[PDB]
Amino acid sequence: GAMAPSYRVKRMDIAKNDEECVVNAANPRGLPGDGVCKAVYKKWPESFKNSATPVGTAKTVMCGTYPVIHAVGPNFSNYTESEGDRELAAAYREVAKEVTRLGVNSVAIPLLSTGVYSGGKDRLTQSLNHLFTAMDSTDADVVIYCRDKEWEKKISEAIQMRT
Ligand SMILES: [Cl-]
Ligand SMILES: [Cl-]
Ligand SMILES: [Cl-]
Repeated sequence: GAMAPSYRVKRMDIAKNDEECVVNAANPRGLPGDGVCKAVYKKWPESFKNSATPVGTAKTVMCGTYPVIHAVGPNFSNYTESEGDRELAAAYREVAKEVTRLGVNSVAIPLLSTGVYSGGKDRLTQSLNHLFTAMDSTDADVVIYCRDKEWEKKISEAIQMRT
């Protein structure tokens, strides 16, 4: 575990993280995809061997000894708000189980379902609150990765608010 488990946010490519493992915002078919998933494919292509997994689940594949946790958030284009919210919560619960099983002291994590799976809606608060619900009981240092300057400020404020 980390000595004083923390949350932090950084505005940079998650493929350049400084943590002991990475969460990929994956598609269910294990395809290279785009956004986070394509950066993750370029950096850790060996981790896409048998990475296909259903919506609401996470599947870990090693790249060398570096764990890539493929977490499949719902595409809100296809899911109802209600079912999508349930599957987004579930994907983060499965990430917490994997992070725990792996025994890592730190994890790099993107906000699931906030990009091309957002169904055109701002889901910063929805996705971050599900991330907190899952990860609060883990003792890994969590480093959240984003690309937008205004998102960085809002994520930082939400972390600081809980103290
Ligand atoms: Cl960068
Ligand atoms: Cl997404
Ligand atoms: Cl972002």
